[PDB]
Amino acid sequence: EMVRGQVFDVGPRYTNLSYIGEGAYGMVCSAYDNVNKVRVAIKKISPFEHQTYCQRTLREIKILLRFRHENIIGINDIIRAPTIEQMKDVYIVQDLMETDLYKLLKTQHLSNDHICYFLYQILRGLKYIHSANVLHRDLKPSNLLLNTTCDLKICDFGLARVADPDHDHTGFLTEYVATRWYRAPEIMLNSKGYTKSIDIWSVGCILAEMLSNRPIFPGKHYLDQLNHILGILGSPSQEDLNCIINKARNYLLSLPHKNKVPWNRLFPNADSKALDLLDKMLTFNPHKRIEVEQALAHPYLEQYYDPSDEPIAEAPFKFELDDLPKEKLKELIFEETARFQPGYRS
Ligand SMILES: O=c1cc(-c2ccnc(NC3CCOCC3)n2)ccn1[C@H](CO)c1ccc(Cl)c(F)c1
Repeated sequence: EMVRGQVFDVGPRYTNLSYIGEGAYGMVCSAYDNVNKVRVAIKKISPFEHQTYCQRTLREIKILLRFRHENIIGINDIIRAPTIEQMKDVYIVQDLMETDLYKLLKTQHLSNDHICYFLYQILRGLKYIHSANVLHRDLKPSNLLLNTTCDLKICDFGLARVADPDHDHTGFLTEYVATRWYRAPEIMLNSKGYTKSIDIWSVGCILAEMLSNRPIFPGKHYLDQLNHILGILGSPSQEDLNCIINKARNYLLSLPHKNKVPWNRLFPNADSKALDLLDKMLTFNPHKRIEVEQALAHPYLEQYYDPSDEPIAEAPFKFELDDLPKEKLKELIFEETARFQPGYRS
C-alpha cells in the first residue's frame, strides 16, 4: 500500500509500486496498471493546506484534461476520495516516461541530429499550447519528459496561464513566473508574464543547454540573471531600453558596456542554422522575438517541418483563480476530478 514513508492507496488497479521522486507537497511513483497491463506514473499531490499549491494543482488538471497532443503529457486517470471532507490527497495517473532532458544532459552530449528532432518536438508541442492561447511559463529541461530520441512530452502546467497580452503589470513579488535560468528579460524588467514570447525565450535557453550540456544563463538571483544575459547579448540598445517599464532602466545603465559575444565563439561545434535560430529565440526585445510558427519554419528544422502533421487546438482555452481562497479551489478540484469517480452523471 505505502511507499517507504507516505501511503499511496491507489489499489486494486495500481500495484507493484516503485518510488521516483518527491517535493514540498507531492510524491511520484511508477505503478503497474492492472487494466491497461502496462506501467504508469502516479503523482500523489497534497495541496489543500496552501492556496498557491491548490492553484497549481487545479491549473494543471483543467489544462491537461482539455489538451490532447503527442508532445504534451496527458492525464489517464485521477484517484481521489468520494467526499470533499475525506479528500486530502489527489493521485494523478499519467503515461510513464523513462527520463527527462535534465537527467539526460547530465550523462550525454547530444548530436546535432538529436538536438534537432528534440527541438522540433518541443516546438511542435508549443504550437498546440500557443494555438490554445495558453502559456506554459515554466519550460525547462526537467519539464521535458523522454522515452526515446523520437518521444518527448512537455509536462507540469502548474504555472500555465491563458495569454493576456494587454493586462496589468501585476507586481514583481505577486506571481512566480519561470525558473530563473529560463526567465525571459521582460518578466524581470517590466513584470510581463502573460505573452507567448516568454515561452520562446525558455526554449532558446533549452536549445543553448543542449548545445553545451550547461545552462547559458546560470544567475544566482535575478540581477545576476540579467548580468549573465547582458554578458552574451551585449548592452541593450536605446529602443530595447524603451521597452523597460519600471527604476528598472537604472541598474542596467549603471553597468559597463558589454559587447555581443558571437554565438559561434560560445558554441564553435554547433550548426550555423541552429545558432541562427538560437539568435532569433534569444532576442532581448520580446516584440522582435521569433514566434512558434516561424521557429518551426526555420531552415534548421526544414527536414521535420510539416504544417499538415502539426495539430492545433480546436478552440482557444478559458478557465480568474489566483484571488480565490484555498477552500473554493478544493471545491473546484473536487468538481474537475469528478469524471474519474463512480456514478458520474452529465
Ligand atoms: O508532473 C510531473 C510528471 C512527471 C512524470 C510523469 C510521467 N513519467 C515520469 N517519469 C519520470 C521517470 C524518472 O525521470 C523523470 C521522469 N514523470 C514527472 C515530474 N512532474 C513534475 C515536474 O515538476 C513533478 C516533479 C516532482 C513532484 Cl513531487 C511532482 F509532484 C511533480
